[PDB]
Amino acid sequence: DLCSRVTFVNFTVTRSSLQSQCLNEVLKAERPDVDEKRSDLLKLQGEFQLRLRQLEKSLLQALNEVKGRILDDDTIITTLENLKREAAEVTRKVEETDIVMQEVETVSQQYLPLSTACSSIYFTMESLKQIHFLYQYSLQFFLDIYHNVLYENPNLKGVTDHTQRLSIITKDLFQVAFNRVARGMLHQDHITFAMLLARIKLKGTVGEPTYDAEFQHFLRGNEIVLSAGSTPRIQGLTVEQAEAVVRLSCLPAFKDLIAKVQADEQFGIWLDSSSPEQTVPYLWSEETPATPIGQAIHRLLLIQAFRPDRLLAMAHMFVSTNLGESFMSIMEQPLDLTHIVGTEVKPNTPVLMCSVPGYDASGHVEDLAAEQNTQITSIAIGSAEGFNQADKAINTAVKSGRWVMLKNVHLAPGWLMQLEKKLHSLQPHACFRLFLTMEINPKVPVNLLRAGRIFVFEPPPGVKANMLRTFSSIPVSRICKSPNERARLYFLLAWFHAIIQERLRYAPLGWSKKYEFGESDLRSACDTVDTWLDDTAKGRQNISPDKIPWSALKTLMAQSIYGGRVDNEFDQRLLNTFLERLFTTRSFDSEFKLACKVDGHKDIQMPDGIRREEFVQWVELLPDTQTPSWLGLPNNAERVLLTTQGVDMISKMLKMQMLEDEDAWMRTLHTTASNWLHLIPQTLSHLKRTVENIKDPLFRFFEREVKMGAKLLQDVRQDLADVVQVCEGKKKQTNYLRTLINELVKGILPRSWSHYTVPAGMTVIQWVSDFSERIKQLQNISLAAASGGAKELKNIHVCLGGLFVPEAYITATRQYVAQANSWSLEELCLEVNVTTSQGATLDACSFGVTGLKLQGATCNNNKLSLSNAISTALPLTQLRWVKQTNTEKKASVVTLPVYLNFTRADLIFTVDFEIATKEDPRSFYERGVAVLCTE
Amino acid sequence: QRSLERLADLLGKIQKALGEYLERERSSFPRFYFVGDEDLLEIIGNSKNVAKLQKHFKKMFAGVSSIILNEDNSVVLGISSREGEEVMFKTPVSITEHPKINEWLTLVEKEMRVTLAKLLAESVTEVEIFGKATSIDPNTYITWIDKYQAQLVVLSAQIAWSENVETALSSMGGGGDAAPLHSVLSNVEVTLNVLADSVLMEQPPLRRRKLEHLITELVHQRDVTRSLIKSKIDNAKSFEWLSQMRFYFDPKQTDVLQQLSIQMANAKFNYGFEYLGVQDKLVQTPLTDRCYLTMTQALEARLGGSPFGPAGTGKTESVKALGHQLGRFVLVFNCDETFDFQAMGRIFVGLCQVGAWGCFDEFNRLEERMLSAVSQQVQCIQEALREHSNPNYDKTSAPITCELLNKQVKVSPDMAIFITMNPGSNLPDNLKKLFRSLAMTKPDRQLIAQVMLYSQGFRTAEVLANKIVPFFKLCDEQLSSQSHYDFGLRALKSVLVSAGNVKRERIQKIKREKEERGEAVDEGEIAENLPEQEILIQSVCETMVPKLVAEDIPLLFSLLSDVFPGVQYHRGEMTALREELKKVCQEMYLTYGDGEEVGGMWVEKVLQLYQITQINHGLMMVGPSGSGKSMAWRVLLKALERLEGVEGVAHIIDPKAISKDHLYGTLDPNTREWTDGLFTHVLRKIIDSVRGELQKRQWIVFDGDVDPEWVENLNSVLDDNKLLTLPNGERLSLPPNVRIMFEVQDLKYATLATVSRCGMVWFSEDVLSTDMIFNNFLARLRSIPLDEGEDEAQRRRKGKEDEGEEAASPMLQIQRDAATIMQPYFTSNGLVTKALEHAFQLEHIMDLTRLRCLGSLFSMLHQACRNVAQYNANHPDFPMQIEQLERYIQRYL
Ligand SMILES: Nc1ncnc2c1ncn2[C@@H]1O[C@H](COP(=O)(O)OP(=O)(O)OP(=O)(O)O)[C@@H](O)[C@H]1O
Ligand SMILES: Nc1ncnc2c1ncn2[C@@H]1O[C@H](COP(=O)(O)OP(=O)(O)O)[C@@H](O)[C@H]1O
Ligand SMILES: [Mg+2]
Repeated sequence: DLCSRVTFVNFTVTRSSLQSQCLNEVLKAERPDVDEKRSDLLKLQGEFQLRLRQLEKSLLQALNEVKGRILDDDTIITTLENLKREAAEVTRKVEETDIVMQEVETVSQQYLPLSTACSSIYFTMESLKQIHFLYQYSLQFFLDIYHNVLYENPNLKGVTDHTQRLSIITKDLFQVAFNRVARGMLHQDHITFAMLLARIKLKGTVGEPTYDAEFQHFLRGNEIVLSAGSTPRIQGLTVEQAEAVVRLSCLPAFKDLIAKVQADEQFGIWLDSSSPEQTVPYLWSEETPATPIGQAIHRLLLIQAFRPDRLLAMAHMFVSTNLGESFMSIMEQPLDLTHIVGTEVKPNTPVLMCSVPGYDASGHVEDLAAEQNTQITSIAIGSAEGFNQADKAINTAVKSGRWVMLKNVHLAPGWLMQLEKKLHSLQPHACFRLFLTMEINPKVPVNLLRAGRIFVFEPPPGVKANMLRTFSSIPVSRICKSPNERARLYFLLAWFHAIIQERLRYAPLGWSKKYEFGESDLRSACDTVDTWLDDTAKGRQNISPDKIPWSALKTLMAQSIYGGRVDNEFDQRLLNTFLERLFTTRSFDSEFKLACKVDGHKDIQMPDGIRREEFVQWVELLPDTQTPSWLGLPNNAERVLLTTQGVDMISKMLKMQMLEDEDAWMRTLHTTASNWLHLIPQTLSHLKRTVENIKDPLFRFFEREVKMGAKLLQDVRQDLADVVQVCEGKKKQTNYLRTLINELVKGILPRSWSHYTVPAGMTVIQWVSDFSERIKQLQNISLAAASGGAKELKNIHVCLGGLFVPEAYITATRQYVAQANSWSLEELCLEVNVTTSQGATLDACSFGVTGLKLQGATCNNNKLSLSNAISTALPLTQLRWVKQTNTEKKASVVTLPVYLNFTRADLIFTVDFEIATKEDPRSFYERGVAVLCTE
Repeated sequence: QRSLERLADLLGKIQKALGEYLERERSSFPRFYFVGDEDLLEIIGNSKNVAKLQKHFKKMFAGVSSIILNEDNSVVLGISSREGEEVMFKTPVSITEHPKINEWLTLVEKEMRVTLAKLLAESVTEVEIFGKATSIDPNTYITWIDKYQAQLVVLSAQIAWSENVETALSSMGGGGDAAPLHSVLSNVEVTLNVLADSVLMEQPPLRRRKLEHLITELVHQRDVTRSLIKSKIDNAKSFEWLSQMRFYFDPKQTDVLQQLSIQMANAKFNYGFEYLGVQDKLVQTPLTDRCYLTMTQALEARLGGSPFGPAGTGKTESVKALGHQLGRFVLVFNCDETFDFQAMGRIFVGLCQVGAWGCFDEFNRLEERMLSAVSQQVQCIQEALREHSNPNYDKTSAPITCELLNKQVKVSPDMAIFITMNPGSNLPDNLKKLFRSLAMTKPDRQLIAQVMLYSQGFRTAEVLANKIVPFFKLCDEQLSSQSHYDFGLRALKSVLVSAGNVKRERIQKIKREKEERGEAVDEGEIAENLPEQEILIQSVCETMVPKLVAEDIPLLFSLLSDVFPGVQYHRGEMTALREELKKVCQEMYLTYGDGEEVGGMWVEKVLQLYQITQINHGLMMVGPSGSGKSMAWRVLLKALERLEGVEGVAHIIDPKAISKDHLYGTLDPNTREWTDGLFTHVLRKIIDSVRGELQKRQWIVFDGDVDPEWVENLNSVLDDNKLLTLPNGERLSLPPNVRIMFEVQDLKYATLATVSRCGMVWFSEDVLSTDMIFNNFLARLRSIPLDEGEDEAQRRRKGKEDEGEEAASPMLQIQRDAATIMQPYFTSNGLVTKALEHAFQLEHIMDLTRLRCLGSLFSMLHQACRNVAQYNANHPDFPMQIEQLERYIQRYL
């Protein structure tokens, strides 16, 4: 009804609308001669005719009232000549309704790719919301960028050629857009935005091909599935690289890659090189000498296939060779806030700035105000009196031209909403800037993010920077207070805090989860050390290193300060080993090694000074190089983090391709539904229940699991049938059906399908693949059990990864052997025996387990050793339940957690392994050795 | 205008003056913001009759249920606990002498503090006397235990152990001679042996509670001493000993408040002497020791506490236990659709005024607006707390205050605030910088079971606990979980308590048997030769098998055999009750069995129901429609009446057919009078006992589905108090003859809090067989005529054989012939059973029900024999021929 009773007007923005807007703006702005010629084209109409008829009306008004005086001074003939000239002029304009139109059409055709690039850049900027909730950019923001480029360009000075002006304005537009967007953007996404801008400019430029197939493979090369057993073995490279080559071989220019890499001899020194992106070899097949951009794309595909940890570096290189080597150089520099706040900030737009939790940005603006000699008032937003103080401060400063601090405004989204509503309808002073500081939270209003000049402040990484920040935050007098060993204890605590806080960055290897080891924990640890040192010293100037309460500090920092948030026993054990290694009397010796096996050969010797200034000097003299061996992590942790960032960037830019490119979803849904119904299995068979098989624990677990799994399979098959019925159009949908269809289209995992344990943030394609693997395993075990009975079920090898609750599987086998040997469950203990042999003889108490993986170590003859491999594929693992005898704990025994997946969020059971060499169990815990049921 | 404005100002000023007087009273005694002002005003108005005030004393104090009155209720005699434990003032204070409520209440509180401090000094003196001796007299031990209240006894034991080990440490002093440590450990071991021998005999319930508390404390003390001896600690300032909670008693202090100081790790706490009645003592596992250390450090740093983790791990219970060990009154704030924003401000003002610990149980369940509001409130009061933490502010003159209800409120540093969270989420972002966090990921159920089972009096506890804890974990893993199942730590504690009670009953039975025959009675001799595994298994069976689905009983028994090998349970035989039940079943036209027969499942189910109604005073029945729960209830009542000679009276009440207000009584807003509800009126009737119903037994069924909206009145009946709280304020008790019941189809909409207060019996739908219902229908056909109406229903009170009524009407003969001819079609594999089984596969317009189909069939066969009767009435010449009856009944069937 409301549709029918009103008429609709759409002042909406789109490709064609913004294209015409940018074309009109650029023609009105930059080109003067055809600017005047095209304004004269708008003057082809009757503006002069209206002026002449107004003059004629005035003359007619001055015509009737006459008594013989119209022959006054022969001045009317001048107006007659003027009107005849105007009539001839508009007649000539009418006659020239084709030549001038053709000229302005050619001139506008000279400026078509520029406006296409403008439209593409603005649409990417609008599509930036889906990457992260913080990225909210507006049409007014893009027009501010465009006006700043077109009008206030310092490059355009002294240039008169129109082609040179076009090239300068295009380069400046791209650079200024990237700078302004990336200033308010996290560091992990600068490369993503630069890659999008490089793609936009590559599409908009002439003389270069599309590389559409190359881009499609670069984005969704992992979406295609390879047949099992179809990957051959190639020397000089690993299994995963072999399937990467197999996936890459589908391209027409990459057919002979296997032959080339087999015939290549110098491949090892490049594959093991530190920077393969500098000396990437020649492997792409071509018929003509390719462009630098084309060879950059080909080598980028090669790097992504071969060494994914260098994907970030090679994407940086491609952006450099596509848009300029100095394109990203602005971001690798300190912020020039002065120019931004003085020029590019509108008086009614508040300077919005954001930070990660635990980090502030008020000091930057305090320094800016100090160097700009402008008075600014600090107001803390935490209560109603704070609200009133903010109100009075802003209504004073809007007239007085001052600056207003509004600290931690993320706690009041309603106040932020009404404050933005106030800011929409005021007239500000020429020097009034409102600085809003808050942490990155999703509760900040989206329209407030849209209507603000956003900024992102992050703490730089590196242990040197972390300890410098810690020593700057800690006042000098607190460390300077007696006794003199307090400085050494504070240095130890700061090193430990930096070690754990930057061990967070390498999750899940550094910790099982990302705890919040922020500034409050640091303050609590400092207060604990202060109190215990005061109690021990009792005002003495010097105390012995042995009399320090090492046990008190270790236990308190392990259980109360840092161990309070630690919900994992193994992370608690790692914290315990850190504290035992660091907080001890041996630390005060001159020969104490603060980090052993750094870079494999050297050690970070602990500074011998007894002063805060000496410790700060040692921190400032720390080498800028840093490896995970500084933290205790293995040296492959940086490569793992880099390839995680690479796949994250690939996924983020794939979100851009499926949303910004819409020239639909039903057509792809047909193929996806048919393919899923293809590779998903047909049906499963239940196991027959007998009075003798009722005592089988795996039969009981099979009954429960296969009841709920037959429910899940019938739901999945029926929902896929419903999806393809909607695809063919003869079936409608309910709310549940349309939400499921939308989730399947967007790739979000169906919640009703997902009620068993799966890794977080995982894709429906991988869910279909590993769920079909689980169903295949279930079909195999059902067929074997039905064919043979329950006697061979003890000897059947079961993979822990394919089981739904392998914890229940462990309980099932322990109660099975307990029932077999008529023993209490407490009188049973687990012993692990990794066997490299295939199908070894199994005892009555031995079981078969496959699919296990070992992280950060290697297993040889049931004895572990430190290894530099990321993950080792364990062979058939044996689970033996021996009686729990009164056996003492060996000095070379280690308990390893067995997490189900790589996220290490769930725990199943623990194993007991020996040590081959005399490697420290503390070193094993520091490296973070764990067992994974599936990779 | 002026006349109305004068009244507008005057009435508001009078209300403000009354509020100012109330606030002056709350300033004279800080405990006063806790009670609502609308109730405090009527408290003031009824200061002479404090019978109504007795209900508000539960909110006034921690565990003081009521205050003892004189014969003329003008001088207070003392205070009673929730069960009735009393403490005596040295010089009782007269309410007549000081009529001001604030004055006499603060006199009561101060004199309570000083008198419990004095008796605590006497307690620690006599416990020092006990502990200085190598052997202790059990009679003197029990005399002291009954002489002094439970919390004071536990605290005296803690102080004595702490001073013993402290003197041991100061006596070695670096000498390295472990003789005093070994003597302290031997003393604790000897006392443990003596008290374990003592708890085996029959004791009063309060004595039993004290003995459980002292074993729970003493096992922890012994374990701490053993760990310290293993660690070889030679100095009293080592952190291995400093991490344990030391109790420092100073009798030389003139002020009683600063007499007791409790220090763990670094903080120097002070005991706030308050009466707690009888509480629950938690076992000091290493997890709770770590929790105590972390919360003590947090309170020393004047931050907050927030133990996050899964529910049912002991977060709010650990906070409550720490508050009990510190003596502070503890409030637990429910955070599930019971939010009262106006009250919480006054509660926070009272906390700032006196000092009390408030724990927000499951803070993750609130919605955004109240989360933000109470987050702002706790933020401002936490910053007020932290205004005391900074050293740059002086402490000799420190009026630490908070802006509470727009008023400057005095704040004392004694209070504490805790906010329990349940991830799976995190704290609100405006509180993370002020509140510490704890990982309550896993309790030490093995040690909990070991200590509780040892306090029950068991000779061996370690193997039984290390079996029963993985037994419950395995049961939770392998059992198909439903809504009413519970295998948590509370279930473990209840199972172990039931096991201890069963063991004590076995001791009493064997002692009585050996006294009846000729031997020598020796309690320890009876004690050592009993299977504790069999006792525990029997307890598990008797408290869990009734609560279990018929699918899950052999799985539970198989798990029992897997965890406890080589031992099986033989069910006790109840011949007298079985025979009386069979006679009542035959009288009331049912089917009986003796196990694994037709009706055997029903018979063992109702025997289990008798076991549950003997163990507990409140139980439920959670069968589906078609499970026989009410009929089993009635049969048990009528059998028990005939067996015991005690009249059984039933009160069947539909809870949701009538309104909750009409069930629990309706209060009168004006011209105050009490209109009795249904259940409350029945309970008042039996309490009055005009017709002598206290000698007889009464059972009350709430025949209908249970909701949390109407069982909140029955929680105070189903708890251990058995005290029905009413808005009238008068206290109604539950005499032991009353056994409240519940008749529910399912508990899909019932709270686990109401679940935990009752036992349950699951009458599976495969209990009443089709043969069973056919037997009932045929018996009713052969016995009950269809034409006598309700006039002869009262005539049934003659002899049950009904002699001379065989030839009462030909209708009885006709329907007896009908039952005889329909007998062959009502067999186990008969036509009716087969047709019902086949129509189970079909679908109908409504949900098919076995008793619905059977009842319709029985009603139409009743009409068929009525049609035969009408045909005979219209044909007086010739009767109904036999073959014609055959054809008609077969065709009608
Ligand atoms: N022992 C028995 N032998 C034969 N029939 C029985 C027996 N016990 C009960 N019945 C029959 O089962 C019917 C239903 O049992 P009951 O009256 O106890 O109700 P219920 O099935 O528990 O119903 P609700 O869910 O309404 O409480 C009774 O009306 C009676 O005819
Ligand atoms: N140390 C302990 N000793 C005995 N029982 C305990 C102990 N810790 C927890 N429990 C039991 O565990 C249950 C936990 O309940 P509660 O703490 O109220 O809820 P939540 O754990 O969700 O905070 C309680 O019923 C309590 O009886
Ligand atoms: Mg019933």
